[PDB]
Formats: sequence, C-alpha cells, structure tokens
Amino acid sequence: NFNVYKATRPYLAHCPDCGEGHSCHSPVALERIRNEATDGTLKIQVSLQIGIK
Amino acid sequence: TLTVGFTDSRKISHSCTHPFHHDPPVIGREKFHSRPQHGKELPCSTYVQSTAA
Amino acid sequence: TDDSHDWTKLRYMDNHMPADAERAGLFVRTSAPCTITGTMGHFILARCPKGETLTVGFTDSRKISHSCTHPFHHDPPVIGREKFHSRPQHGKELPCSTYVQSTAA
Amino acid sequence: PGQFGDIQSRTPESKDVYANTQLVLQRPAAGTVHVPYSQAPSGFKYWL
Repeated sequence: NFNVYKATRPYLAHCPDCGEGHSCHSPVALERIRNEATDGTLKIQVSLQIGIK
Repeated sequence: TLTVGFTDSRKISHSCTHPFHHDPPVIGREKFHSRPQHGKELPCSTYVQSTAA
Repeated sequence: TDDSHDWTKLRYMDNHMPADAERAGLFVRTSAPCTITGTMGHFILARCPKGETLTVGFTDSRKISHSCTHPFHHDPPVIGREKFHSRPQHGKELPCSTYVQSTAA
Repeated sequence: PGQFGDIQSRTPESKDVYANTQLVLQRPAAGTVHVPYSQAPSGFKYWL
C-alpha cells in the first residue's frame, strides 16, 4: 500500500549473473521466487519498488 | 531460468538472471498448453490481484 | 564512412557506396535474442541461447531491416559433472576458455 | 526430509510445528555476504 512504503527505500544487492556471465551489484535483484499457486502464476520478490516514485 | 530487469533513468538496461525450475503441475487428466473454448472446470489455486493486507 | 572512429556507428555497403547506420539497431539471434559483449570491424562477440540456427541483422539509413540466416548447431560443452543453465552464486571453480575483449590481435 | 510429512502440524492454524529439513549452514563465497545452505526440497511437492 502507498501508506506503507513512505518510510522505506530501495537497496542494491549482489547477483550471480548480470547478463554478461559475470556477477555484479545490481539495482534489481531477486530475493525470492514463489510458486505456491497451481495455475502456473509466479510471484517474484525484488529489490525494486513498483508503484511508488 | 528466470530473468528480471528494468530501464534506468540514463536509458541503461539492468537485469539479473537466476536459476529456477518452472514447470507447472497438471490440472486434470490431460496435458494442455492453453485453455480451450469448450471444456470442464476443476479446482485450482491462484494469486489474487488485491493489495489488501 | 568518413573513416573516423565512432563506437555508436556501423557502416555498410549500399550499392556502390558505403553508408552509415546506428549500432543500436544491430542484433544477434538464435532461438532467442543474444547478448552482445562487444564488437569491432567484422567481428562480433555474443552470448547466445541454445538453438539450431543463427542470424544477424541491422536497420539501415532508410529504416529498412536487413538480416541473414544460416544453419548452426549451438550446444555448448558441459563444464564439470553437472548440467546447469545459469551461473550460481556459490560453487566450485574450474578451468575453461573464453574470448578476450582485447583488440591487440 | 524429501518425503511426505517432512513438515507437520496438528491443525492448519496451529503454532506447534514439527520440521525435519536437514538444513545446514555453509560458508559464504569470499568477498560476499550471501548465506548458502543445504536443504532438502519439500516432500509435499514431491508427493504431489
């Protein structure tokens, strides 16, 4: 919610592969991948904050 | 594999790739790649689009 | 076409004359879009996804797409005793061969 | 671990949880702060 992220910030994190076959510290990284749903929908947790500027 | 990324304010692409096995379970007794116009409906689990607590 | 060095531009033949084009329009593809690691002159370095074909192309000065497709079996050798699809964050390190970005030639 | 019943509770709402995942903490890669571990995959997913 927009009343939750007001006091929070995006952070940088290490990635095993930044697309060039080499690791780096990225503005975007995957913290967790969740697939409990059986309809095939994936839930991805990232360091980016979407919907908040 | 799963890859996520975004475009920076400087128009620089950033992304990270992580290993992830993605192969959804079979619903029913037939293996299909898309939902048909005609068919039967079975129980399954999904994620709701709501952002409520 | 003026023989200057500009990393953002490529030149191509157009009938009887050389012509300039944006490097941004350059692409390499197999079964899926490839990542280009660097270029110089007639040589392109890229990391491609597994597939049976390879193609290259670019957009010219007239906004016309040009490409060429050739058959090519692309299936990289296995390093170690495990078959993986992506680089891990933690693991063992083994000897391998790569192409260096150096232009010393 | 790796078998049905690896994680158990008496009722869905219970806070009393039994688990045997054989979770082992491993040494991090040099120069990093990530926390590696060895753990069995859920026995529930295998069963399904």
